Amino acid sequence: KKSELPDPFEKARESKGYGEMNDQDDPVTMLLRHKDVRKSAHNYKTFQSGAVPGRIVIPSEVDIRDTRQIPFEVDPPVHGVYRAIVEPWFKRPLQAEYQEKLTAQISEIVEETLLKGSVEVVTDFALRLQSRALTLLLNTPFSESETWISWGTDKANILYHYIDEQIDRASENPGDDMYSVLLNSEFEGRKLTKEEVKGVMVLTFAGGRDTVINAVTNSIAYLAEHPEALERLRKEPEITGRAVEEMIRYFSPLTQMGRVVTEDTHVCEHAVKADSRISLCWASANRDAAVFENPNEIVLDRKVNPHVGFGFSHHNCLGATHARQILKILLQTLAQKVASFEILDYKENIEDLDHFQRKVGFHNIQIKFNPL
Ligand code: HEM
Repeated sequence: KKSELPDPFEKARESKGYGEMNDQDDPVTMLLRHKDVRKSAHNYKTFQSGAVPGRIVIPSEVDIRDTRQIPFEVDPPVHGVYRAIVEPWFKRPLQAEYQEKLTAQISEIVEETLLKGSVEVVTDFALRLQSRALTLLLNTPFSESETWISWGTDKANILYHYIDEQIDRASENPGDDMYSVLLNSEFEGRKLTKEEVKGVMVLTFAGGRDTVINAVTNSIAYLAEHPEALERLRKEPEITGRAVEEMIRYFSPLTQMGRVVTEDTHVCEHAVKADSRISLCWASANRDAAVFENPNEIVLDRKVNPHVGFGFSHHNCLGATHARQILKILLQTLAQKVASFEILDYKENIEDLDHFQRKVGFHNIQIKFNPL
């Protein structure tokens, strides 16, 4: 019950196939069925991402930022060109050397947590692991993680100005870090501008922060209440890939994402007006009972798992590779070093989605790690 994430979208998904929420005078029609979420994600002409910066997020961020995120807020065919520039950078976590460093980080944090005995997972464990792992993706010095940890779980400008500062440092003194690589990369034969680099870099910091922190935290909670799962991962390491994907499905750490409707049409026989917003509710699609057997359970070795936790079609998650390695390594490290857990005290993080109230994880959760 404590590690459970209920599906608040069930009645509405099965009856009408959509829901509605209000957000800053820009109301949202939420798509809830797997089939419709896929068809709409693929149809960028009708449901566009290339809007006024901030608009496709929920809550909308139009009032807090001006800079267009890349490739997130760009439509094809231009989307594919920016995407081809950055995609090899994001595939780097497939390399053995990168995975060794990450194994060493995660091993270290698990061992130190075994000495403390009990920790607050969200801040003392998940935030530390996420920040340290991000130094590898960005290829910055390890110590930069302390800055990111200090930020914790006008306010956005702290991030935007820090990004501006690193872009400036890297233009003066080019090195090997992601900033430097982006400034030297080419879009149709010219170098990316600082504004474009900022577009990629703000997105990169923001898209992987809460999502990874929630996946890591939710995974430990789950393993704490399912000793049989913990033992299966110890004795059957081959299922770990599938367990990670199943955890992304069930937890769906990015609940939903907007699009802007460009023309009058219908979805589920419900009309949607041009210039309004829809949402692709990945978390509802990933519980659809026409698609997943036992959808409200974690089936640890599920082979058939067409989930949309990392999106679908054009904008599918670029951080997916990084995230998957974090989680495969975490699950295996816990299985080889921890015998059991106990959850001592917690407070839930509930997303206020108007008629729907969605547990996405925990604001805090104290957990005891007992050693093997
Ligand atoms: C469990 C972790 C994560 C989940 C569940 C997740 C989920 C998603 C989802 C659903 C999308 C699709 C958004 C859309 O359709 O508009 C997406 C896109 C994206 N994610 Fe993630 N994400 C995660 C981790 C990361 C991390 C760690 C990073 C970066 C370090 C990252 C960077 C991105 C980027 C750059 C895109 C945009 C791709 C494009 O526009 O072509 N994500 N993510």
